[PDB]
Amino acid sequence: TSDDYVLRIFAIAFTRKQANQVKRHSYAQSSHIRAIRKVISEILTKEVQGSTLAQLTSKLIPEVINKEIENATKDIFPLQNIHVRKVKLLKQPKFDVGALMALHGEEKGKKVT
Amino acid sequence: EDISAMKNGFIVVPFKLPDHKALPASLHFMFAKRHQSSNSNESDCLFLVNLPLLSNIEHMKKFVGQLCGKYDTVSHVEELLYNDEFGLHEVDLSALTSDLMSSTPRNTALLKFVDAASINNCWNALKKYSNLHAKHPNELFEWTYTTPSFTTFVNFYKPLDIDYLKEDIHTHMAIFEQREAQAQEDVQSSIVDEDGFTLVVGKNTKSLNSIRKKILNKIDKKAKKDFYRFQVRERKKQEI
Amino acid sequence: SNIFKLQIDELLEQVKLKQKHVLKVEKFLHKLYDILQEIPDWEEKSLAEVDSFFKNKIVSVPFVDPKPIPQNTNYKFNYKKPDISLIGSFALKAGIYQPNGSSIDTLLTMPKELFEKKDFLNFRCLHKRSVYLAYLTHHLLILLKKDKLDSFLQLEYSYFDNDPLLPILRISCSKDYNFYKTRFSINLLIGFPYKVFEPKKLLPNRNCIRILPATPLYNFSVLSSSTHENYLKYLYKTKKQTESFVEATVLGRLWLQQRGFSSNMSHSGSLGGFGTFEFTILMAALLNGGGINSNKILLHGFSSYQLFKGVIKYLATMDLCHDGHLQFHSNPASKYIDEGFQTPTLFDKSTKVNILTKMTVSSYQILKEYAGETLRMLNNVVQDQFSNIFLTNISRFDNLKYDLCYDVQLPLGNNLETSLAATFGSMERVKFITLENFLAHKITNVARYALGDRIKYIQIEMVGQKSDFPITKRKVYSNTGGNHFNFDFVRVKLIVNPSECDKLVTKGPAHSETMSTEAAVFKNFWGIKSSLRRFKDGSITHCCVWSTSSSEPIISSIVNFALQKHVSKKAQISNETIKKFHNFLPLPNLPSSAKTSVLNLSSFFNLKKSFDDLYKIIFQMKLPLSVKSILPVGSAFRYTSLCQPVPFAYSDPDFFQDVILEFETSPKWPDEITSLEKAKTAFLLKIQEELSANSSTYRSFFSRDESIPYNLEIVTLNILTPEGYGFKFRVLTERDEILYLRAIANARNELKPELEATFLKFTAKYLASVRHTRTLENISHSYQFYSPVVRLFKRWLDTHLLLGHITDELAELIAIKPFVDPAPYFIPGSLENGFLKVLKFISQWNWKDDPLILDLVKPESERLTLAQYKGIQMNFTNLRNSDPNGTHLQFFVASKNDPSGILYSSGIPLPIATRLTALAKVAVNLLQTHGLNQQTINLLFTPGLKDYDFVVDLRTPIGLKSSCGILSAPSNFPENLNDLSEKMDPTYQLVKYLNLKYKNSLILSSRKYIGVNGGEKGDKNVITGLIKPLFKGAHKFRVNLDCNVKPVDDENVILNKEAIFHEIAAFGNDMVINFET
Amino acid sequence: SLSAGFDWTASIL
Ligand SMILES: Nc1ncnc2c1ncn2[C@@H]1O[C@H](COP(=O)(O)OP(=O)(O)OP(=O)(O)O)[C@@H](O)[C@H]1O
Ligand SMILES: [Mg+2]
Repeated sequence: TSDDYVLRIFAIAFTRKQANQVKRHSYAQSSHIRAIRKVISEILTKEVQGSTLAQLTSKLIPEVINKEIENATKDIFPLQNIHVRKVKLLKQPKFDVGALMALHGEEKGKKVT
Repeated sequence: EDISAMKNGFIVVPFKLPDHKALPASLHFMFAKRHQSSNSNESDCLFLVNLPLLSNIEHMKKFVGQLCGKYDTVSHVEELLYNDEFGLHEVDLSALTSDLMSSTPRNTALLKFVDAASINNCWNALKKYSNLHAKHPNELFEWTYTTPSFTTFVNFYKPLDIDYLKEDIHTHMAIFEQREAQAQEDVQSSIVDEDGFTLVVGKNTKSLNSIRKKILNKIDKKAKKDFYRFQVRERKKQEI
Repeated sequence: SNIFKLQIDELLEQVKLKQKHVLKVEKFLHKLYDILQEIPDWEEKSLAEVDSFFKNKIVSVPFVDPKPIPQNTNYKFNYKKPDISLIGSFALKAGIYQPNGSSIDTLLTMPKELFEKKDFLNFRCLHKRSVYLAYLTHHLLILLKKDKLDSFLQLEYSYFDNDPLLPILRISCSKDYNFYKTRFSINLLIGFPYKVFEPKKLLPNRNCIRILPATPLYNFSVLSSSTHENYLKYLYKTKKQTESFVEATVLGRLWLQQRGFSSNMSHSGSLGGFGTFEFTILMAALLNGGGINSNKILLHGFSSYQLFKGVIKYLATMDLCHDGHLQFHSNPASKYIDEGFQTPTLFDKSTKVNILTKMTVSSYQILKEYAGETLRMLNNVVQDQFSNIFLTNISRFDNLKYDLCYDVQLPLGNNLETSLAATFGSMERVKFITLENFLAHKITNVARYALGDRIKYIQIEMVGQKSDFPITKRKVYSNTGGNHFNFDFVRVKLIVNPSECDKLVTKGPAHSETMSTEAAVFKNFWGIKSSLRRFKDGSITHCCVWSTSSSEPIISSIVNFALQKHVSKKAQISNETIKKFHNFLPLPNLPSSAKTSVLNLSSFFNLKKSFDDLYKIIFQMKLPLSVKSILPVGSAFRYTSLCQPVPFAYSDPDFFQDVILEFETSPKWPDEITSLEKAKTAFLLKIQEELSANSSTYRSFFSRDESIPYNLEIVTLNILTPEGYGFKFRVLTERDEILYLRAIANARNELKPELEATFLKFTAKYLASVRHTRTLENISHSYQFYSPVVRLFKRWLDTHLLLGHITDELAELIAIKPFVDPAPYFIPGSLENGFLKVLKFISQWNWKDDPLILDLVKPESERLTLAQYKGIQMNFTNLRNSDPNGTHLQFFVASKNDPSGILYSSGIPLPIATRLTALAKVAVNLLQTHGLNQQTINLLFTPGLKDYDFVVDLRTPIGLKSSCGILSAPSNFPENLNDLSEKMDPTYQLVKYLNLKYKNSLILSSRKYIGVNGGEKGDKNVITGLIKPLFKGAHKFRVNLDCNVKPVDDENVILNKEAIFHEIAAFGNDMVINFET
Repeated sequence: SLSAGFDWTASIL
């Protein structure tokens, strides 16, 4: 991310048959899979780099990244059940309490007597 | 004050300025010449230079009206073309980005008249007005500097009418869809030249104009160094 | 590395002393030695006889306090021929040219027979030395008159390295032997013979003044005085062995000077203790070892760069004060001992002399920090750091060098108060010879203990301390001193810690059944201010609590209380300069505004929370296209708005925060630009409709945007949150970016430069705007003082009528430079410190030939790599090739987000760009000539307004200060939103439109923020104009003039200025009042 | 007051 948060994202997609499709199966050729895999990898990299970790999570909740993948790969091959399967956090930067407090939105004590 | 006409042919038209408390007989001077142009929309016009701030047609209707009354001439200004005080309309971004919905100096404007009789009537009046500064400067007319358009311009932080806005978006979208639809049919309608040459159009092409622009925007590897008898001899010559 | 080496050579040759003056001084002091041989001997004398001997003479003996009294002066005095020798840098031929001048250290060894084995006790040796110097000065004076040289020499006593115990004679020349042009002064150092006193008795732990406490300072003076030639011989060997000794020596000398480091004493209060000698000795020590395993750290084959780097690295990484010290043998490999003496120690077992006694703990820590910082600069490969390391003086201004400065006026200052003087006592006199030394430590310990973690480094400077006095006097006489104390007043200089500078409570030792020693000192130190308190986590700790204020930091209150309690109840501590800067920041009209600190961003967060509520509503509504993301891009989302957000303060210009709304990618977007924009509005209509129906508490209205030229169909939806905040929504579409590029391509060759500018403004608002706010917000958390300084900087610009032309982002990019690139200084830790550093940068910025390129990253990735760095440099050179004079573009600000460098700094007229630099230069010059004070700060923030051709006075019908959220007030939005305009300032729109009409003839400027810079009521604003040179004079009449002109001849016209005021006035209507032309 | 005569040739640099 732009916050120097190193993370690994896993996407999963499936092929679907068209509305008028008569063939039992909807397999895609290996060229299509590589073409789709290239498009997905580009989108995932683009979204993460142009975003903070907080902004990245804000994208995961509405699942906007999945819909973006669907439109991009729509011309390659129809797809279904597109999801960001998993997100791993590999490395973290130096901890910054100031940034953490802002994400959560100091206190005088009480005299003991 | 004795100056009436500029030697290049621009007639001076002195105007009296308003009185404001901040400013306790200062004048504004306009320069005018007849415009000759074969173009119909630029025919029957008067070239003007050094316009006052925010000079619309309603301003010209007032001034020409005053001249008509003073010199009992009949003149009617049709419209005021090419009035770009702030240069907002110098370029038409709609025309550059596409042809659908748009088939298309500074501190100056062209004053159109209804007919040839009105323009020459105004000019004989205008020459007479220019003489006045030399003789009786008091009777010079006064520019109002306030009109209904001026108040609207002054009120910058005014919310737009949603009802007006909704209608404008509707008509424009309705018109655009008609034009977009017509263009797509035209390209994908089996265009055949007079000499039986069928144009090539790809699927998803929407405008013939785009086809023209894509056109404007847009052996060595198969050769063998050692295949013919002359070639290997050449290699032999260089080898030794 | 080759570039660095060639730069090193250029520096050495530039500062190399001219050899002619060496002959001149050598021609003199060689003759001076003959004079010293002429001086006769003297007999044994007691204090009574020498006092009578000197009673009538002009000369006076410079006896060191305590002066010898008849009872304890039983020992006798005598003079004999010394062993004259030359020492110092000049002996090593390592000197350089100094415009202020250098000094030649001549040593006169007193003969050994003048001393007894126990003469290092009770100042016995020092008093013998003093009369020896006085007798020499007496005879030197008469002989100087004899040879007719008195006409152009001035003789005065002085203290060696500001050491009160070692007076010396300083020979200086005024305007054949006249060496005035040489810029040299001969110093006569009266040292002792080597090993007269058993060095073991003179160790730092031992004592030599009977009263037992140790006397490290007294022991060093006598011992160092007896070891002078020996260290010359040691450095002489090292000079022969390594060929690069002298080159490294000058580099350290140049490095030390720029940081304000000298060999003078620091216990008095000045920053010093480390000079060319100490730097040379440390390097010599490292050439013979230095590692913990006694392995060589420096090799004799190293070059000048490598020798300097090793010494800098050794200082940076090894601790010599608290945990560890280094021992070497001058006459044996140097070894780093892990044990520490709690004071800087570079021990010399051969001579039993600690070379770093003159260095204080406080000064040493600052040395280590400076050494550490340059090591980082020295390893940097992307940027050249030669100029920062060697060619930048950071000691010119204390305020730029130190975050906060407090001057303490001690009481009764022709001697300090009896109670204050009584604290000195006799024990501390043995430990600390002078009260100035004693007072310096006293201020240091209490201030260090009181502030604790709130500060990083502390310096106690005795302002107005003199070190040279006439021959007729025995000690230095200060005007306030009356020969009692040698200083005017003391100044406490601090390097605050932004993370913990503003903590409300000072934590202390935890509670225990039996009160620990740490608990005792805490309660005793703080007295009534101390308390035992309990917190949410359940801990019981001794802590004292303070009160935050928006005018001054907590540190001002702590130092005042601590110093008064322990130093003197009558002390007066004052730092008004910081108070003025804090007050110049607008005070928000929120609850407890005055008690809020300047580092508190609660107001910004509240605006964010109201946004997050609206963020949820928009997403959940159903639209034809799903909402991809909502990105806030307003100023308040990166903590840069001049005046903090205030609910319902809609007169503020920055009330409506821009928000970029982006939908999912679709292929149904219109392909024509106006159709695309009208399609965008249609989506905003639906958002307003569903928002109005489902959430009626929100209010909304539509406004037009004309920022992007020629795109007149942009419509933005303004949402008025119930919390009292306004948000402006604009739709971003992927097709929009490529449509502009199409316009550029289809535009005619002459029009293409105009269209690319339109694209430049689009990318500045929609594409580049998102990136700017993201990075600046994240970075600002690490730089706590970035938000206040940029706000105050934008306040400084507005008063001088520059924000109208300087876009918001450009100001932030200039204001962040001292933080991301603090070299050679530190990161700002004060509002006063940060603002002045921005002004210092603009003053010395040669934007015609130097670009500004920034690494918007947190303190030590996104660091600019060498490839990216060179690429941006190439962009600058290409641009300057077409624009050498800088007319079209002036400021080149580039970074990762903006590699082009022209994104945020285009369109600024050259008159404005020079004005920004011209004001910055005058601000710095004003600070040099007159120090920072209340009057100067007011001059900084007052506009001249006399340079402009004509000046216009405006007044709004109603004051806007209250509706702008500024506390010297609306609590709901108007029922009819048309009433909003009634409480707005249009003069910003006034100048913008007039500039377009009079772009070719006039340049009009105005104050953007009328609430802040419009007087008490915030209703007065000013338009100031400038007439370009061409149209000021008459011009021949042509169609293309594009100027409002009046005829004079048939083909001559002149600027019809009188008409221009009418158009300005007619535009203003009631607002305009008065004109000055 | 903080006054500097306007420079239009960039001579201040
Ligand atoms: N900290 C010290 N410890 C021991 N001896 C010292 C110390 N500082 C100076 N001396 C002695 O004093 C002599 C002169 O000191 P001084 O600081 O004037 O030398 P320098 O480096 O040549 O000076 P400058 O920077 O003025 O050219 C040194 O040669 C050394 O004999
Ligand atoms: Mg010296």
